Amino acid sequence: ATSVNERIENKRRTALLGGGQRRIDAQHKRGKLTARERISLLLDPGSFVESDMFVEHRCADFGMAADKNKFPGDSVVTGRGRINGRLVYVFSQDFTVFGGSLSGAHAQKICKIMDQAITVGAPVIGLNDSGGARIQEGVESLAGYADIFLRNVTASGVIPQISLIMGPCAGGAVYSPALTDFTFMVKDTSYLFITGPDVVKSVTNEDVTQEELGGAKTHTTMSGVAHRAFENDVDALCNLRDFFNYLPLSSQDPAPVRECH
Amino acid sequence: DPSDRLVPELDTIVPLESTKAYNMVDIIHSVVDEREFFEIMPNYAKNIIVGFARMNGRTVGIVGNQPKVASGCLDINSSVKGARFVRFCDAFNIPLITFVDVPGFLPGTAQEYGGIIRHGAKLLYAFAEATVPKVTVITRKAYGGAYDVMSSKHLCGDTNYAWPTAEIAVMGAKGAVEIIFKGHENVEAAQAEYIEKFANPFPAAVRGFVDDIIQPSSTRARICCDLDVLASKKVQRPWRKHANIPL
Amino acid sequence: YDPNEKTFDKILVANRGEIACRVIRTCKKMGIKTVAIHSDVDASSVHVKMADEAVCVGPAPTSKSYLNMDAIMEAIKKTRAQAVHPGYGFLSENKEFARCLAAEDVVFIGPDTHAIQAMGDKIESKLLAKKAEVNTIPGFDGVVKDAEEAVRIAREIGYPVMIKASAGGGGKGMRIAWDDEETRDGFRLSSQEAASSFGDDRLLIEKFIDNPRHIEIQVLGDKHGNALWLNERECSIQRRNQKVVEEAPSIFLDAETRRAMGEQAVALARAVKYSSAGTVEFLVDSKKNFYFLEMNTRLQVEHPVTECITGLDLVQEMIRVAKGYPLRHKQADIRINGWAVECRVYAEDPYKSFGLPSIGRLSQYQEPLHLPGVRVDSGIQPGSDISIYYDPMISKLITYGSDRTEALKRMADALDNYVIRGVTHNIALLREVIINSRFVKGDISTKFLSDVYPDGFKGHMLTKSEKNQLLAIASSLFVAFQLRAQHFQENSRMPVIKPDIANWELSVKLHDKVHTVVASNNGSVFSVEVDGSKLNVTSTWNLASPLLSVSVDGTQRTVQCLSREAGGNMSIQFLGTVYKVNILTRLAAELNKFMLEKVTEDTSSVLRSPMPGVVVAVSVKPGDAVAEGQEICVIEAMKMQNSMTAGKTGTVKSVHCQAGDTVGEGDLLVELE
Ligand SMILES: *C(=O)CCCC[C@@H]1SC[C@@H]2NC(=O)N[C@@H]21
Repeated sequence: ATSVNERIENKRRTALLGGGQRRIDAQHKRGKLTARERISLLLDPGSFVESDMFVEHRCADFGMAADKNKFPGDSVVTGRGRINGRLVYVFSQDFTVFGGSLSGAHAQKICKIMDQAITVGAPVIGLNDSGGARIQEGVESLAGYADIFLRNVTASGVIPQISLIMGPCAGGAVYSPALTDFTFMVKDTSYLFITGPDVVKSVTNEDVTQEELGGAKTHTTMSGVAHRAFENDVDALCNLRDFFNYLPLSSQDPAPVRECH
Repeated sequence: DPSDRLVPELDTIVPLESTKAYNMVDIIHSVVDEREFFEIMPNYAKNIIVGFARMNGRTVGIVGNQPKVASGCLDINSSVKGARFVRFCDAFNIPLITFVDVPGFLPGTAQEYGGIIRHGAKLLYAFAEATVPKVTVITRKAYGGAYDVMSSKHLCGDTNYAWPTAEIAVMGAKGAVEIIFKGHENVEAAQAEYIEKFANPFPAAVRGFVDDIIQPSSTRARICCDLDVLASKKVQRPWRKHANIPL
Repeated sequence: YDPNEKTFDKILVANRGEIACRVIRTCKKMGIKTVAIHSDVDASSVHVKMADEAVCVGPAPTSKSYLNMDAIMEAIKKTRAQAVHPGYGFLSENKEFARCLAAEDVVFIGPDTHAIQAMGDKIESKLLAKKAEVNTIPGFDGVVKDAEEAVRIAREIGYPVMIKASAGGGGKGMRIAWDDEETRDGFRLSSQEAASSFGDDRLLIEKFIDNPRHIEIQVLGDKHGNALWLNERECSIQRRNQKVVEEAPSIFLDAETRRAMGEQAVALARAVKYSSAGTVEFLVDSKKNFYFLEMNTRLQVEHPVTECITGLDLVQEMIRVAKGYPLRHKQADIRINGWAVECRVYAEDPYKSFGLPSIGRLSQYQEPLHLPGVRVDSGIQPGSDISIYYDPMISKLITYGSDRTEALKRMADALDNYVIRGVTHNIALLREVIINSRFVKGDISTKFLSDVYPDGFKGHMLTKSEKNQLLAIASSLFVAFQLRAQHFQENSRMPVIKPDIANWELSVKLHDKVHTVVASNNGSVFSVEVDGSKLNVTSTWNLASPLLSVSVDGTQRTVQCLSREAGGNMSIQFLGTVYKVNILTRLAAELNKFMLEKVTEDTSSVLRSPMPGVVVAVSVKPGDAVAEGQEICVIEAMKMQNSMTAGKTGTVKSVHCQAGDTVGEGDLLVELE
């Protein structure tokens, strides 16, 4: 009956709309913005080429193979673009679908984009807001993390890597920005911790909040984990752009020289 | 010291129930040549064991989790001490043997304000950046990101084994069952099925994450075999002046 | 034997340890299905694994683990086994178990309850012995209210012996009887003491057993009225009324006394209509006049030694007579074949209090099964755990030969070649007892270890020749390690220039003296000069073997190296005893003189919590004794419970911990002295 071109179009605008308009409205009422908007605000207009857009996760256990929880892309947007003319690779984690938790497909797409970046000789920008790892997938998710870690340690000293966290990163995900050369945060809407306040209360019984235990102020004033804090998303992206202008592309290349007056 | 001698005293070293601890130094003594082991900073960060021993006459570095101290969870001092030992051992062409029994990291605000992310990254980097042959044995448990940190398969591991008492999971069984099946209350059904399906190495063994499930009494011989094959190991990595370790 | 004869189909063994293993082995030989029972802690025991079916019974504490009547009966009903072997101990002599088990048409391998009840009470058993025309203690059993009565009984029943006083003993009139003066003295003293406490001024004269020796007769009898005696045993070497070494044949008694004891034991067993196996215990004095002591109607721990002399198998014969088959061998068939000696090896320190029990885990365990004329009865394997709930028995070694000297020599060889690492044992005490001067000649009494060691066990005192041998062996071992530390692989980039040392000059600190040694190597032979004394030591010098056989100038020695340090310390097990020695070179010997002696302070009596947590339960009570290694209390933290062990034994001054209390790091819990 129906053709395949209409099915391709349907898949396409499901991927563009993410997890739905109500979840996007909730995201915008939370005070922050979406992954596509972040990418459009970080890169030059019309320079973004999304890679490997059609991906559906492979997990038939625990009754999550139904059509009610099929999401192309699977909570991450990956691609390549240009800043002021210089090529760069970017991934942005999507909190809308399944909370941005890592799966096999999520890790596979990130690993592919990192491999392409290391081959060409271009830097990587990561935009992070992930709830941790999937429990439904189980052991398959942990492996994904390890793969990412390997790539990070493989690229250290070869290409510059930048991490910017815009949401509540938790679990083993927090170890990916740590291996990155520079880590920037956003005030009042960004956290970092291995263990949440509830397990802390259960075990060592201190009353803490998410801001006091993983907030930007904590990681930029007393722990030395982050390098800079920015007021909101837009100015954070502007400062990311000019900081990118400072840096070179790879260790083969010399330090950039700009026309000066 | 024959390379194929058996260690029957390791068959019941690990207690059946998971709330009781055991000495990891006993296993190391039983496995290494002539039961001689030079230990490094034994009185500092007792949560982890690092040291020098010999297998079939060849010098080997040893890293192990200590379930007797702080349940064996990773820490600040443990991470730094293990990282420096592993870095020297890999820089001077010395093979590595690790014995993993770890539930995670120490919780608390003191570890969070002290920068435990940086030091955990230090240990992860040390393990992932090593190029000498390395062998991992999972004795009882390896939960979460601690499993990936402590010389996992996917960090370019060489040989990985699991004892029949090993269980590998993203987290504890109770937490998993109460964050998977939450909408509908379940009594003894979901818990029992999850325990009988995931409290064992099989979900990791079916995916090739561990090479084999071996009997404890044959551990040493198997290790002595792997090193005998792994001495010819050479890898290539992209050119680089020096790397940026998370110091 | 022919297994084609109709016997039982399934046997359930209601015991644990080495007796369970022995019964399982005999049942497997006979071609019978075997069922085992075990505690929760004993899930990995040897008897559990050898048996075809094992059924858990419950917890670890044996007070309600191996004596659970209901659980054992339920296991019997579930497994459909028609016979049970209780071994020795536990429920082997239990009337309630037998009466409960007889209801379900299940046979009992053991004597009938009539024998058990007739042996339970001493007065009626003595009356039966009087009826059974078997001699007893000829002691007077009447009344002596005045000294003339004492002298009258003295001249009537004879007066070479110590006095008794019916109700009262141990100083209450206890006099050595050779003359009437001690009759009068014991009379007045015992009368006064009784008027104070006992109330009976009467006196008795029980004939002496001075220099006693314990004689056992093993009796086997079917239910058709046939009984056999199986020679004798001597079990006179004891500590805390527990035997350590036994020998089946005895040089004390001749053939006629042996026959008399056998006939009396057979008559006594026939008088009660006995079945299965049992033992009759006599005490013999210095004049070979046996006196009845008791009758134990149960299989004995020291049974197999008699086996080695007769070739029988007690377990299979008793399981056969349990079904009603008459016994085969006649009285004239039984004979004596050589000599046999058995030694029980425990898990206990033989230096402190003469056998204080110890607990731990077996790092490694080996037994000399390849040595000639040696059999081992054990219920442990490497990795086994010694628990505080059970008997600390490790094994029993049985050694047989053509005569006594061959058996003793083979036992010494077997003792020297027996590896137990992980716990403390009593190998040294047995090894020293075997080579005792008055034990070899045959002058064994019940007070052997009491008067041989007035001040307790102090190890083996080694003579000057043995001291020189030990020093030479230690020096040769030090040099062997130093020479092995030089063998590297070929580098071909920076070659290793092997150092050349003509001879090694050593200062050897042993006990409280320092000796000077010159050691030279000529391949596999070491020439050692100890204070001008020349010795030659030859060996394979396999540095990884737990045993090391050396040949010091002709004499073959077996040694073990238990510990070794880079500072010159060694622990050498030699002739069964552990010697700590310090080894240094000249240069270090003069350079160590200028080193200030750092005073060392240790407490080992204060318990500190290493990590914060909550004390789940206190496992000790003030005013008690704790072994070295026994856990005192358990503290949980992060869902894991940590056992806080001990390091010594002392008096608890005070207890600063309670169950359910939360404590932090370094908190004071228990203070000892
Ligand atoms: C109690 O709530 C269960 C255990 C609490 C979490 C434990 S504690 C140490 C390990 N590290 C971690 O993050 N989880 C584990």
